[PDB]
Amino acid sequence: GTVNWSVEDIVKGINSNNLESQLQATQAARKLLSREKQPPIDNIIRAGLIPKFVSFLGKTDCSPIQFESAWALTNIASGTSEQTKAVVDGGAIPAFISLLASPHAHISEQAVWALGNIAGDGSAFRDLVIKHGAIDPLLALLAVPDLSTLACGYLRNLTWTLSNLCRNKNPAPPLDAVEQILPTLVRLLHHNDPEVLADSCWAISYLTDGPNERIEMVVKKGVVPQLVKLLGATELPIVTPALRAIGNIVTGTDEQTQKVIDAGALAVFPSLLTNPKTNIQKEATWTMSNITAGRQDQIQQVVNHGLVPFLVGVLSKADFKTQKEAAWAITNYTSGGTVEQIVYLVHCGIIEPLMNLLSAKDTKIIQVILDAISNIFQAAEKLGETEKLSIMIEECGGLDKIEALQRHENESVYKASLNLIEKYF
Amino acid sequence: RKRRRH
Amino acid sequence: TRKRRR
Repeated sequence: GTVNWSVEDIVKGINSNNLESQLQATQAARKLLSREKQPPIDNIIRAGLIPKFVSFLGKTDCSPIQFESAWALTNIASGTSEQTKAVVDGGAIPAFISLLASPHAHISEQAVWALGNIAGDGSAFRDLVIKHGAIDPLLALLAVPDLSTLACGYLRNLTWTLSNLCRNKNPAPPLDAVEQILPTLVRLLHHNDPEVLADSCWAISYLTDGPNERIEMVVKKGVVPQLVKLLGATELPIVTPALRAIGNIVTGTDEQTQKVIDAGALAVFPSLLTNPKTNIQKEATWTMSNITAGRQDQIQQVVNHGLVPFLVGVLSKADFKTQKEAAWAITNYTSGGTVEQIVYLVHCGIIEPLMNLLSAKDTKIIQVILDAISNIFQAAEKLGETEKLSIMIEECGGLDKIEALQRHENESVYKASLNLIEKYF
Repeated sequence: RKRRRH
Repeated sequence: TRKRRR
């Protein structure tokens, strides 16, 4: 019937003044644009069919053509930025926002999907969708006593579109829009569907990726305990965005980091720092590095949770990027920690892996490791045990690495190695 | 990101 | 600060 039409036939049908022929041609276009391989989006655009689809979006008396044109425009807007721009230039944003209130659930769902693609293009189209007033009807769609009454796919599409309205920076979403959306985001973060939870966590991670004021807007809503609970989930698609958000939050003030700590997040890091997924380990180690850059009582809470041995383990064996994040964590620990905490770190066996990592080609990790070594040496001096630390570094083959680093291209590494050797070796 | 309906 | 954002 409407399978495998040519663009010529689709154009001939849509250009007829027969609404049923137009509907059949629009469905043929939808089916063409829904094929797995090489959807002819550019050909459909060159034929000048976007204005006709946008006009069909407004035929309240023919809901089937509304649905077919909405699906076709959704698939066009899912492509490159130029194709999404073609959809937007056809005037599709206000038409989709009007369809959001359609009495037909599938048409409203398709409008949500299309707006999600458009907003997901980038900050400009995100803010333009917001200016046309999409947030109010979108949130009204979710104004129900219990989210479980809504169709699953419908709720998933709504959550994903809301996440795209929270996405992207330079600039970040409008503050009034973020405040308008956050309550519903919290409610969705307490929903039970794995995909809804994943997309809500992604939205929260987008919102927490910014200055301290954005992080504060998020944490004021009291979502940190739920974020930690989800950090403990078994589905990796949930743990990933939840860990993302928790790390973002700990990049802020010491009080926000303390909110993360009080929620019990540290107790999850034994698993996260040993997680089979390399990305989880890297994100967890970066989060730990930002937590060790906090107050001394926060470093002490890291110690009490037994996480220093896990940092030693990550430093000893892991992907190189995770090892670099662990080196950063150790350097922050030593810069902010007390003498007792630093000597405890030494007692856990940090010297040997920290020295083995000095054979890396990355210059920044060398600088970080040398700074950590200098801080540990300052602590030892404060205790008068600098000779013990010197022999400890010599026994694991570290003094040779430092002497070799004296002859390094970078000036900072040169000077740091020279100073270490002249002052302690 | 974007999603195409198949 | 020693804190590092992404």
